[PDB]
Amino acid sequence: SLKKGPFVDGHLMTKIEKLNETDKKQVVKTWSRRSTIFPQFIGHTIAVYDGRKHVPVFISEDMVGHKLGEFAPTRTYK
Amino acid sequence: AKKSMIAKQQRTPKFKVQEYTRCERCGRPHSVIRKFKLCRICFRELAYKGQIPGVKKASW
Amino acid sequence: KGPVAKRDVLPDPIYNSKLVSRLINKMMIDGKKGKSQTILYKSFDIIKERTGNDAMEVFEQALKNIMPVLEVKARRVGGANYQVPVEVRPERRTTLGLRWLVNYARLRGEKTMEERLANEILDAANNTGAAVKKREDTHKMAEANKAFA
Amino acid sequence: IRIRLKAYDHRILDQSAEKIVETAKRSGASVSGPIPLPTEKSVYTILRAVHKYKDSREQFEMRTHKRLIDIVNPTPQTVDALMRLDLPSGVDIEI
Amino acid sequence: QYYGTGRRKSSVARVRLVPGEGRIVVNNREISEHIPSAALIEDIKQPLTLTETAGTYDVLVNVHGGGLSGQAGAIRHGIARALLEADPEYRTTLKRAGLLTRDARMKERKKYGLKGARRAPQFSK
Amino acid sequence: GQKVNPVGLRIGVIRDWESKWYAGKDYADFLHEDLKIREYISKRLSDASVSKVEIERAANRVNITIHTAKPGMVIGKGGSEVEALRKALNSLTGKRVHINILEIKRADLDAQLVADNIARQLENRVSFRRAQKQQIQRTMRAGAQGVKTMVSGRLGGADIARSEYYSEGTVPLHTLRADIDYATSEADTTYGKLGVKVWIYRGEVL
Amino acid sequence: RIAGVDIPRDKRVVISLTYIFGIGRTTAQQVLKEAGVSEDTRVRDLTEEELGKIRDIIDKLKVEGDLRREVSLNIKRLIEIGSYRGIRHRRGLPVRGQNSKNNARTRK
RNA sequence: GUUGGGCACUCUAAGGUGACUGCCGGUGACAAACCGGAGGAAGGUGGGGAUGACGUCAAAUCAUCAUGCCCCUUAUGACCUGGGCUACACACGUGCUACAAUGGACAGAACAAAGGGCAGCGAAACCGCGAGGUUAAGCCAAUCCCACAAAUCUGUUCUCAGUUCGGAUCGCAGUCUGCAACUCGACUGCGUGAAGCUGGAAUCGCUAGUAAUCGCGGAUCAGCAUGCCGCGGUGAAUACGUUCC
Repeated sequence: SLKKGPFVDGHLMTKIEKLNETDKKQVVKTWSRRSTIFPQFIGHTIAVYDGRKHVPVFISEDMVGHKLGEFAPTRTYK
Repeated sequence: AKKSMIAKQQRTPKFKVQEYTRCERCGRPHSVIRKFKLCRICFRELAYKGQIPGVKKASW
Repeated sequence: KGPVAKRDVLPDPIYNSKLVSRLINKMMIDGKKGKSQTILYKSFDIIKERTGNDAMEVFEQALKNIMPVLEVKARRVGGANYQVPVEVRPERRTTLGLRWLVNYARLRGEKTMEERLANEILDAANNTGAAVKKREDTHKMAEANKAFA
Repeated sequence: IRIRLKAYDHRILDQSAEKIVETAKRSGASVSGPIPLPTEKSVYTILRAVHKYKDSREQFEMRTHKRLIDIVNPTPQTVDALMRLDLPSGVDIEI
Repeated sequence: QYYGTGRRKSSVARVRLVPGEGRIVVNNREISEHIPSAALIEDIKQPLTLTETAGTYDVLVNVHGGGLSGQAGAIRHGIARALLEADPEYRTTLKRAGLLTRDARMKERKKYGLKGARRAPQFSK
Repeated sequence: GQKVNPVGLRIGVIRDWESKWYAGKDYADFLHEDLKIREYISKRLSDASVSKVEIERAANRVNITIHTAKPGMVIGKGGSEVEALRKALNSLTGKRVHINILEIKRADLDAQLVADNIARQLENRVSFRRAQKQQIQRTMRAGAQGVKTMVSGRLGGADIARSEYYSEGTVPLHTLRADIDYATSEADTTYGKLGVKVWIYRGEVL
Repeated sequence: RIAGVDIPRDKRVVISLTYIFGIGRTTAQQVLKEAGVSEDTRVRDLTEEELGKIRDIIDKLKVEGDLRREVSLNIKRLIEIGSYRGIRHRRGLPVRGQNSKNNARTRK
């Protein structure tokens, strides 16, 4: 991902822009972990699928340059 | 799972990168040679049975 | 089975000796005769410079000091672990001399193996030196175990 | 008119080489001879065993060798002779 | 122009001995311009030193293949062959020196299950 | 870990290719078309006892030669056999198919038909000594300098399966000018799967 | 000394400048071209002109405590926000995605 | 070598010839064979490969395949996304890189083999520090490309230190492939720079173009190689011997 742009899925972009056209709501259950965080996501609590559950994460100013799956480890260890 | 997996490979998937090479005679991936479109063990069998018009035993 | 033998190349463009090319094939690391030839000729040019002599005769004198008469082989009978002294046949005298030159030269430590080989030849000429410790000690091991022959 | 035969057997390609050589030589086309060109061969190494034994292999060999034929004088009698040469599937004429 | 081919270790040299004074010309370059490490220069000159050929032929060499010691072997083999074609006399001298052998020591083919055509990988029990 | 198959060992020395053409641009596709051909034709004529199929590829045309050891089961009444044989091949391949059927005189020297003849008798519940010895007498009278028939599997004996050699004459698998027919066949019986391996040293070429 | 930390007097300039936290070899060669010391001098042998140009060029560059404090800020940032890569920063398990049943022995 | 020209030469690939203890001498029974010699490119199965006897381990493979029997069946079968097979306190096989002056860095000069390329190989030019990028020649290939070989050799430089050794780890910035590189890709650029100064008991490989070392290639494959499979480059040391394992 170099100069083509950042990446997001179109469905998650659709859900977030429906959320952003009026105001925030409940969590978004989203299996996409592959997608970067645009600055327009900030404040939207979204539920990333780790493999077996939907973990809710609240997006801040810092949590932008990374992706969604950085905030859900998939492997439980001790 | 053999005829299902063979059928799934014989399809066109959603993406070209989901496409992988497969047997064409004895259903398995892992070591399908691109030239013969054949699995490794089936290549040894058919190349022993006088088919596959190029290959004989190698020595140099 | 039976014994098999090997060969070696006669000249060196300066210092025309068999055994100096035998030392060239020795101390060769990783298949580089070029580096060992460079080390050898720069070392013998130091031996020609630092002592105003031809380095052939100094090199043979160093060999003569190092070439061991008596190896001490092994012979374990029962629980005894005896070492038995062997009159060395002179091919192995030259090759043990070259191994001891090369090994104790690179074991010495100076600012090139040019200098280490030069100073090890200069020490083995006037017999007291580092490889000649091994010469003396092998003759001492043969002297102690002389009861078996 | 640069006919490059390439085959798997040397004897079949020799037979199909000198057949074109003679049929073009008889009608005056000044046949430069069968220039033997380097073979492209490929080696396919294969685990013999069904399941284990990476150390146990077998090597197979596919050689395709090619020879070049040139026809220099026009002599279209030779072209009509080449069009009716029926030589087998082993050799792959490509003019 | 006596001509001789020399082969050594996947290298082939073409040595033509022209009647001259002793210049050796390797691919329109001279000796140390193309072969350093003068042990190869004395080994490449040995057929010309055993029989007296010291300044009676210039040498022109067209070499291809191998490496620099392989090219040295190919040049000295071509020298001995063209220098037999010069005079048939001293073939006993060249043959006692080697020089009509073409050392057939090709690099061996790597075998499967081995690292390097003799090397076993490592044994553990 | 044992013997290389002698068929695959003598390919490109004396024994020819069965599949004879040259690769243009769809070598894999020609191969697997010919695998479909050989499957279809060996299934259909496993009644009519066809051993081997040699396929040509002749610039949109395929010449299939068939070694059967009987003509009039496979060329038959003339019309019906060539109809049902060339017509379905023209369909399931997609281009022209010509069929030339060479007949094997001495039906007992081709190891494919011999191994099938031993396999059928095991499926006909004939004892596994009678099959191999009867067939060895048939082959050694049909004229062969050596025959070896080896049958393995559950021979009608449950909890131990073993290999059985019968042979007569020289079968020299190490002489690389030998001209040996090797052939396997399988026999699915009520007790499991039997494996017949027959190979027939027929004579060498100087 | 130059960035509040020493450089060795008896080395050449290109490699005495390497010991400053923030300058390796290639930024040192980018400096000494701009300064014009021609890369072949000791730093025990310079002039106050020739070393003052080195000083204020390095003063323009992000070198001494800036680098450590900002890289600690980046590490603390992705430790505090969550961020599995910072979990690897914390625990002593490798960050860039590396197998851990074997070595991983820079980190524990 | 571009052109005209030539098949001499290399090379290529077909048919040959050729090495058989054949000839000499010696030994031994005169045999079989053995030791040396001459010739010869080749000397005693010339080097290698392929070839793996009857059988042994109820060895391995029901997961390449085919399978007898037993089990499941709106599920022990099938689709879809996400994860995992990359976990990590530990042990343990195989490997790679080093610990350094026969070295490191910087500049110049040369020498290879073998193999791959059609929706693929991709020149040259341009831009970018670089990974690479844009336009595009040629190539279904002894032509054109991959492909600028590397150790090497020759100058400059450091001077024996945890360093001008080593590159781990890591932050930042990039590039390419691909719906998508977060777990989980390779590579580049800047910076950080660790353990390590030749390894206890024990232990492995190799008898010659071999070991050691250096690069190149190809399968697999969009992309991923330190693995494997081949190729060349330089290129050794030793074998008294069968006392011991």
